Amino acid sequence: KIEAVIFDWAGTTVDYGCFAPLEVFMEIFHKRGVAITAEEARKPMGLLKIDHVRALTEMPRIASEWNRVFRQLPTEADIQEMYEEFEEILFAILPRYASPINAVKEVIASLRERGIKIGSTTGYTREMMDIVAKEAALQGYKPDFLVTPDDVPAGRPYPWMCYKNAMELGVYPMNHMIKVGDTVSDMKEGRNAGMWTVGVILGSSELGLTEEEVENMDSVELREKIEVVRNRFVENGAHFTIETMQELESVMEHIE
Amino acid sequence: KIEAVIFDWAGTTVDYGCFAPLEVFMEIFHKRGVAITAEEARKPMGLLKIDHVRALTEMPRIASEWNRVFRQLPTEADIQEMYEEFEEILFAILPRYASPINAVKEVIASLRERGIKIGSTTGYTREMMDIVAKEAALQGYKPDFLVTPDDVPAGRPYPWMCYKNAMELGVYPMNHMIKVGDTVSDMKEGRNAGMWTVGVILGSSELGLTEEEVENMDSVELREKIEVVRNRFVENGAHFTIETMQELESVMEHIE
Ligand SMILES: [Mg+2]
Ligand SMILES: [Mg+2]
Repeated sequence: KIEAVIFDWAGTTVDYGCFAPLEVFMEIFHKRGVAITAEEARKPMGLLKIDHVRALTEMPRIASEWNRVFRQLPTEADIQEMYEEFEEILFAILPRYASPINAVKEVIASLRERGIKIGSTTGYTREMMDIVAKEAALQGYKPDFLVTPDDVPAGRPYPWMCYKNAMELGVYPMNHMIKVGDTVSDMKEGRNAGMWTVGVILGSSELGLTEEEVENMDSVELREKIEVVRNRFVENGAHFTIETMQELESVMEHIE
Repeated sequence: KIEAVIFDWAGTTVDYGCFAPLEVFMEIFHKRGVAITAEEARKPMGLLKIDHVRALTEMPRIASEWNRVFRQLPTEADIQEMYEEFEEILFAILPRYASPINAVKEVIASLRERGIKIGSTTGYTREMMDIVAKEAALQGYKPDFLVTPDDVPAGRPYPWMCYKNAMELGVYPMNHMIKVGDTVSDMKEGRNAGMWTVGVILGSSELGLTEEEVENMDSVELREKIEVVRNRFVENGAHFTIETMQELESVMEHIE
């Protein structure tokens, strides 16, 4: 079994902690006087950027807090406007948060050795990826194929992007594919796609941590946190959790 | 739970017995003083209309009468000339075979009442499906979505055409979908698609009869004749087999 692996981008292979979009989601909302936590603004991470914005205006607190200031819930105009602001800020600093996360490369290197194809589903737009891919390639990492919510009719909770990878790589049986990701969104996407869903933790968005505070964080603590991210993935569709790409192969191994 | 049903065209919903092509081939060869029969025409089943002429070209008996005529043996030219003097003849007589099979119209309505999105895949090229379809619609039959080998890379044996219906009808698990067909290769497409596969028999193709050797074929013979088709099916990978489109809902029911 297993003829192909499909990787999330920002959080699984590139951008540790998935930080590019973070402050921005918070920024646009703060200019309106709403203010949300780095937590909420990271719940629906995985979705098509605009959907991600739309989801933020829909959470009760946010959606309520909003009403308390404008005396009415958020309009398309608003969100549509908020996205336009997001679109240019994120677009400007997007080049930085783009270097591959410490580990992957060797793993892909290994995976391609046993003749395994590498696909790639993502939350960024086509216009965005153009960027993230060039530099990500320049730093070594060029999956065999890339899909975006533009290529298909719908965002990410749907398998749609995955199908296009399978169609492109040329692997028939949906259950001959591993889906590695770092968010709740991916879990579903993998399960809905009918694939083996693996979910990395350290570097993920879930855990949501950099380094000078993971590699410089108190044992228990961190272990206690990994343990919180691990459950979320499992209790959200996920057949296996991992603490990093090094442990991936072994999972494939066990899928026998 | 069964959410969608991908129906095949010729043999399943239109052209009872699938005779559209059978006549064209017998026709193109007739011209070139090379008489071929209904079985030794049917015999090289499925394949790409082009590579079919190719097959028929290698039928010992055909390659022998051919050489008796032109004193050579078919060439890359002849094949082309043939697959070309094929399409035009098809386009010209194809509407006579886009008449919905007695049964199917009345059944689609019933799935429709249950909220089951209707899809379909095929072998006929877009150039042809457009014709066949247009007539079919004009006669009360029109699936929610259509797909031709052209809509995707590789042809039929692969799951690509189902992955695209699913994507368009909007149904998640491939296994919340039933694929109904009238051929061996039709079963493969479903299994590979990873969806419950069903085979319809009296609509021929694998059977090869018409209403005058079915509607009037002797009992002990028709049956002895049916069982063989039912077996070829079960062998090539179908989960179920129904003598008619009617049972289809009893099966969807059994599957639940
Ligand atoms: Mg991520
Ligand atoms: Mg057929």
